[PDB]
Amino acid sequence: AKRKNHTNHNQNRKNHRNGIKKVKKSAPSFRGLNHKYLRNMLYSRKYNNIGRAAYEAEHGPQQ
Amino acid sequence: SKVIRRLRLLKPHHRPKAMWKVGETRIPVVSETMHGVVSEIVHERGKVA
Amino acid sequence: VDHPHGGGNKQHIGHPSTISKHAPPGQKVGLVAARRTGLRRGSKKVLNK
Amino acid sequence: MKHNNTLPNNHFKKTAIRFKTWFNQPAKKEKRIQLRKEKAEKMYPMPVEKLRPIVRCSSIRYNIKQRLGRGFTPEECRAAGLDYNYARTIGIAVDMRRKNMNKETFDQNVERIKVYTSRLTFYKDRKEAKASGAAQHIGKIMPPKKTPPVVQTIKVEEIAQKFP
Amino acid sequence: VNIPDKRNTHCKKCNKHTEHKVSQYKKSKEGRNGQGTRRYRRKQRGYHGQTKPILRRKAKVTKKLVIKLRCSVCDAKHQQTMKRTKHVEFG
RNA sequence: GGGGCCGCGGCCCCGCUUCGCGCAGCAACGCCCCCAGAUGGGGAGUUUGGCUGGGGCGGCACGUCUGCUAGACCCCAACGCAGACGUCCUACGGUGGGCUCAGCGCGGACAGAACCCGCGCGUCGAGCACAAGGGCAAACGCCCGCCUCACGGCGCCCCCCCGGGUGCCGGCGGGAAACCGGGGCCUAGCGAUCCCUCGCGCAUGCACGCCGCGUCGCGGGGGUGGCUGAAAAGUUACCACAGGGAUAACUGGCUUGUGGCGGCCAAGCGUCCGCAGCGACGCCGCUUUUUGAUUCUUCGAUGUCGGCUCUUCCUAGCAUGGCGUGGCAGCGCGCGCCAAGUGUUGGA
RNA sequence: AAGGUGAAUUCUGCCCAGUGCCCGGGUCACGCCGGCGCGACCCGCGCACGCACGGGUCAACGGCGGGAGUAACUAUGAC
RNA sequence: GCGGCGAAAGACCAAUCGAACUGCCUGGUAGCUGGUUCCCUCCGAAAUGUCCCGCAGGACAGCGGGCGCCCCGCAGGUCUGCCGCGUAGAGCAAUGGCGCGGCGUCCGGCGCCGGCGCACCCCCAAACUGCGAAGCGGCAGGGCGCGCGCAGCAGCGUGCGCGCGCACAACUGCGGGCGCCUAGUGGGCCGCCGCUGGUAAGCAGCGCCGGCAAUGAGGACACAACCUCGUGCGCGGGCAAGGGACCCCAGCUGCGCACACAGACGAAGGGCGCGGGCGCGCCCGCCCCGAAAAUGGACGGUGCUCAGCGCAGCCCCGACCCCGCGCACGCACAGC
RNA sequence: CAUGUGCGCAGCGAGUCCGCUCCGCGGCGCAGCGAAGGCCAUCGAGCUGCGCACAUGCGACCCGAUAGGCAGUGAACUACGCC
Ligand SMILES: [Mg+2]
Ligand SMILES: [Mg+2]
Ligand SMILES: [Mg+2]
Ligand SMILES: [Mg+2]
Ligand SMILES: [Mg+2]
Ligand SMILES: [Mg+2]
Ligand SMILES: [Mg+2]
Ligand SMILES: [Mg+2]
Ligand SMILES: [Mg+2]
Ligand SMILES: [Mg+2]
Ligand SMILES: [Mg+2]
Ligand SMILES: [Mg+2]
Ligand SMILES: [Mg+2]
Ligand SMILES: [Mg+2]
Ligand SMILES: [Mg+2]
Ligand SMILES: [Mg+2]
Ligand SMILES: [Mg+2]
Ligand SMILES: [Mg+2]
Ligand SMILES: [Mg+2]
Ligand SMILES: [Mg+2]
Ligand SMILES: [Mg+2]
Ligand SMILES: [Mg+2]
Ligand SMILES: [Mg+2]
Ligand SMILES: [Mg+2]
Ligand SMILES: [Mg+2]
Ligand SMILES: [Mg+2]
Ligand SMILES: [Mg+2]
Ligand SMILES: [Mg+2]
Ligand SMILES: [Mg+2]
Ligand SMILES: [Mg+2]
Ligand SMILES: [Mg+2]
Ligand SMILES: [Mg+2]
Ligand SMILES: [Mg+2]
Ligand SMILES: [Mg+2]
Ligand SMILES: [Mg+2]
Ligand SMILES: [Mg+2]
Ligand SMILES: [Mg+2]
Ligand SMILES: [Mg+2]
Ligand SMILES: [Mg+2]
Ligand SMILES: [Mg+2]
Ligand SMILES: [Mg+2]
Ligand SMILES: [Mg+2]
Ligand SMILES: [Mg+2]
Ligand SMILES: [Mg+2]
Ligand SMILES: [Zn+2]
Repeated sequence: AKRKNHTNHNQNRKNHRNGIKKVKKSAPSFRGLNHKYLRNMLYSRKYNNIGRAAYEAEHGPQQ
Repeated sequence: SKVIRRLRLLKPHHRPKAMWKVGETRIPVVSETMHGVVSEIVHERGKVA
Repeated sequence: VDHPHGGGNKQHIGHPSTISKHAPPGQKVGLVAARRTGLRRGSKKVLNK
Repeated sequence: MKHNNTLPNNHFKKTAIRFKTWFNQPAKKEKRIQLRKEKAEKMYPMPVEKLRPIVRCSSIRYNIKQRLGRGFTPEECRAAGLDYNYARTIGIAVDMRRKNMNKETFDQNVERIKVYTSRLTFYKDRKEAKASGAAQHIGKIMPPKKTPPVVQTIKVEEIAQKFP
Repeated sequence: VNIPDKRNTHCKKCNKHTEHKVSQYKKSKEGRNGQGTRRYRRKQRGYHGQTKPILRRKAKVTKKLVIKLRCSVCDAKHQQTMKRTKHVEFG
C-alpha cells in the first residue's frame, strides 16, 4: 500500500549518538601517489646511507 | 474436466444385454444343399427386423 | 466440465465443431471428420468431389 | 541467514536421515573381550592371530612405512620350505593375489616364515595340546616395531665423498 | 557507421605501429561439444522439459561493434570494442 | 518414417504357405517391439510482476540524463513541474594552422521579399549530432592539411555499476616547438553469475603420451529496458484459505470544489424613477439536507435501497396568529419582520 | 456413433477472407547413404505425416460497411 | 473418486461434492493472525539509507546493548582568518513575458490612422539575473628552524632519510580513541519554522529542529504530542507553567472601558451606540447588525454586568522542577 | 542434534586432540600465492574441551490453512442401467 517515501528525520540525531568520528589515523600509504615519484623515492630509501655507486659496487647491477 | 459421455458410454457395461438376443443369425455353412422349413418368424428385442 | 461444447452465459459452441479425425478421444465431439457441413442441396456427385 | 559466518553445509534436509547412537559401545567392548577370551580358550595352544607378512604401504604418502599384510604369497611359502596349503594348517595366512614384487619384501617375508616355524612346538593331537601347559601367544605375531627414525650421522670431511 | 578497411594502430605482437586490416567480428555458432553445451544436452534428454531459461523479454535493438584487427606484418589477430550501432560499413 | 520381427518362389511388382494375426480370410506385410519426426488444453504440472491517494484501466521518479520543485554547502518527497536518453558520427574523432559567427547597415547588370559579391559594424544574440544546463571568439565554432590517442600493458581516484578523471612504461599522430590527444565541449547514451563465442596465454588432460575431443586463465562480445538481471495467458457470480480497517464499497469525522442558502456593491431594468420589486459584472460568507475529496474509526461483520409504521427535533416560515411595506383603490398579489404552538392529504 | 436446432405452418438470404474441418500435389527429424579420419568424430545429402501451396465446405466457428450530391414550396431522396 | 452418474442444476454419489470418505505422507508450508509463563538492578532504541517479483517481508548500513583493548588529546560550540552558496530581498541591465503614452529628415494607408524604430516608463518571472543577505558549509589556529646524507625523479628543484637546536601555540568545556559479538527496528505520528501539490482537509508529500511513540507529574474542564518540566523513596524549603468570586489551593489596593441572554467561532459590508483622538470627514478601543440546524446543554460548571474588556502596585497559590537533608540502588564510590 | 562463528573459561602449547579401537603418525596448526604450469616467504599460536549468545539445516517457540500426494473404503442416502 501507499506509504511514506522518504525522510531525513532523526538521522542527524542518530549520526551524533556515536558522534561523527574522524578519519582514523593510519600509516602513510603509497596509494594514489605518482608512480615516477614513488619509484624514485623508494630508490632514495634503498640507497639511503650508502650511495648507489657504492651499493652496486657491493651487490653488482642492482636491477 | 470430467470424462465426456461419449467416452463414458464406450465402457462395456453400457452394451446391450446378451439375453435379448434370440441367437446368432448366421447363414449355415453346408457341404450339400440344405433343405429347411421356416418354423417360426419371431421378433427380437430392439430389432425392428 | 461435462463437454467441449459446455459453455457459458449463452448456449453456443464457441469453436469449430468440425474436429479432426486425428483428434484425441475426449476432443472427438461433434462433426468428427467432416468433409463439408451445412445443408446438402445437390446430387451425390457434386458434393463428394 | 544474517551475519558473517561460514556458509552453512548442514545436510539435515532429508527427513529420512537416521542417527546411530553408541549406547552399546561399553557393552559391545565387554562382549568383544569375552569372545576373544573364549576364542583363546577354544584354541588353547595355538595363537589367536595368524602370522601375517610385512608389506609396504601403497601410495607416496605412506610408502615410507610398513604395515602388517594380509597373507604370504605361495612363492614366499615355498622359498621358506612350506606348501601353502600346509602353511594354512599352521597359523600362517596365505594371500593368493599379492604379487612378489621385489627381493626386499620377498626375503623379509621368507625370513618371517622361517623365524615363525622355528618358534613352533607341535603336539600330537588336541588332548596332547591342551595338556601341554604351554603359554600361548596373545596379540599380533611378530608385529613390525614402530620406532622414531634414528638420525644417521657422517663426518663432515666425508660429506663430499658420499654426496658430491 | 563507416570504418576504414585499413588502420595503422599499435600491434601488441609487433610492439610497433603497423597497418591492420579491419573487419567486423561476428559470433560463431555454438560448437557441439563445449562443457555447457554437453551439460545442457544431457539435461534435456529424457522427460525433463525445458531445464534452462529462455529469455523472452529482449529489449536491445543493437549489439556493440567489435572490430577484428589483422596485422599486415605479424598476421596477428586482436579486437577492439566500439559503441553500439545498428549499421556498419567498411571502406 | 526407419529398423527389428530368421519363409519360399518368380518378374519395387506378382505368386506361394509354412510364420504371424482381429484365423474358410489376410499374409510374410502387419500385429508387436525399438528409435525418430508431426499432431495433441483430451490431460498433466505451473505461470500470469510491481508502483498506485483501494484495486482495475491508464501512465511509468521501474534504468539513465538536464532545468525546477529545493527553503543560498551537499543531500532532500509526491501518478510534482518541463523535458530528454537506449541512438548517431572515419568524422561529428586526433592535431596544427588560418579564420570568424548570428544578425545589421551601405553599395553593385539582369535581380524581384528572397541568387551573388564587396565594405563597415557586430560580447557571442550563431554554432558546437540531440534534452536542458554549463562552457567556448586568433575558440570548444568554421575551413583546410596531415592523421587514427576510438592503442597495448600496469596502477589509482570519483565510484554499485555506468561513465569520467588521473598516473607509469611502451606504441604513435599532429606541430618548428611548447604542447595536445587514452574518441565525440562537459553533464545521458547502458547490463551480474552461469552459458556460448572470439582474441590472447610463459596454462592444461591428476598412470604416461598423442589427437583442438576437451578443460582453464585473461580481455572483449552475444542479455536480461520490470534496466542488481524468474523462463510464463486468462477466468471464476461455484469459489477456498491466511489475513488486512495498512485498503475500497454505508454511516460518522475533517473539508466544502460541487449542491443548497444568505449577504455586500449598484451597471441596468422597472411609464418618469439605482434600491416598490428586481438586479448584471464582481465580491464576502454560511450550511452539511447533494455529490465529491480523503481514508481517521469499523473487514475474529455496525444487516446494505425504497416503503409501511411510529415518535421527536430544526427553521432557511407553506398554512394558521400579529405586523411593517408596496408601482397596496377594492379584490388580490409582491417584499420584509416576529413566532416552530397546531397543521402539511387521497391517488394514476 | 457424434453433434446442432427444437411440434407444426411459413421460411431459412449473403459471406470460404480469418480460424477449423476436408481434399489434392518448397521445408523437415532419426536411421540409411556419401565424403573425411588412426578413431572419436566432423561434414554433407535423401524424406514421410505435417507445415506450406492449391481447392472444397457456413443447418462448421462465425460475420453481414461508409461518404456525398439529387424531384412541382419545403421535407424526404426514387436516382 | 480426475472416477461414476446426470431429461444438465456442477445436480447426485450415506445429513459431505466446482473432485466423496478413510488412513498415511504430515508436527505439509505460511513473508499472515493469535499466544509466548519470576523479580529486582544497569543501560536503552528504530520507524531511515541502498538493493531485492521489492512494497504486510528481508539483507546490508544507521541507531541499542554487552564485551573488550589502547593512551593517540577530544567538541552538533564560540572567536579569528580564507574560500564556497545564489535563498529572502532587490533588479529589469541580458533571456523570457506585460502595458500605455512620448518621440521620429522610418514605412504603409487616407494632418490622421496603423506598423516599425528609439528613449523613457509600467506590471512581472519556480524552471530570468549586473546585485545579494540573515543563515550555513569547508579548512586553519602547530610543530618550526638549521645542517648533513640519499635518488634512477628534476635541472638545478622536489621529495625522503638522519642529526642538532628551538618550542606548546585563541576562548570555553572535558578524558579520549579503536575493535569484537549481537538485539530490536526498517507502517510512524505531532509541533515549530520553511515549503510542494490541492478549493480545502484532523488531506497528501518534503526540509530543519524538538516531541510523542517509549515521557510519567503539574497546568491546560477532560485530552499521545501544547505549556512548564522531567521523573528512585521520603521530609523540609523555594518556585515554574498556570492561576487566586464558589466548585478549587491562592487577592487585595487603585485608574479606565463596555450593556449585547455580551464576553463565549467568524467575512465582505454597515451602525447620530458609547469612550478617546485627528482634520462634517477620518482614526483608535468597546459594543451592535451582518450571525440560520436539527435530543436539552454547555466561558468546565455555578454563576457573573468591577467573575467582562484593559492597566498598574504589592502579595499569594501552585510539579516528582530547583535547593537542602535522609535512605535505597548503580558507579572506578571525601562524591555523582 | 549437527556444523560454524564470536566471547569467556580450562589444559597443554609448535604443537595439540583418552573415549573408532586391544594401540589416530587421522585431523588441525607450525606459511603462504596462483586456474594452472609454476612460485615459496621479509612472516603469524595453535589444538582440544567446557559454557553462553547467534547463524543454518532439521517438526525447530507453540497452535493454525485452503491445498497436493500415496494407499485404501463406500451406490443401505441418492443417480442411472439390467434381472
Ligand atoms: Mg474442455
Ligand atoms: Mg460453450
Ligand atoms: Mg440457444
Ligand atoms: Mg479448442
Ligand atoms: Mg527423448
Ligand atoms: Mg493439450
Ligand atoms: Mg491446464
Ligand atoms: Mg498491486
Ligand atoms: Mg539549492
Ligand atoms: Mg560533437
Ligand atoms: Mg569537435
Ligand atoms: Mg547559442
Ligand atoms: Mg558521456
Ligand atoms: Mg577518457
Ligand atoms: Mg523489479
Ligand atoms: Mg531492479
Ligand atoms: Mg453465471
Ligand atoms: Mg484506516
Ligand atoms: Mg460550499
Ligand atoms: Mg452483528
Ligand atoms: Mg445493530
Ligand atoms: Mg429448449
Ligand atoms: Mg475456410
Ligand atoms: Mg489453406
Ligand atoms: Mg452455472
Ligand atoms: Mg449428500
Ligand atoms: Mg509447529
Ligand atoms: Mg536511562
Ligand atoms: Mg518506513
Ligand atoms: Mg500486521
Ligand atoms: Mg542489522
Ligand atoms: Mg529566484
Ligand atoms: Mg524574489
Ligand atoms: Mg494525516
Ligand atoms: Mg514531558
Ligand atoms: Mg501530561
Ligand atoms: Mg492533567
Ligand atoms: Mg510560596
Ligand atoms: Mg479558595
Ligand atoms: Mg530532581
Ligand atoms: Mg535454532
Ligand atoms: Mg498443521
Ligand atoms: Mg502442486
Ligand atoms: Mg487415490
Ligand atoms: Zn604485428
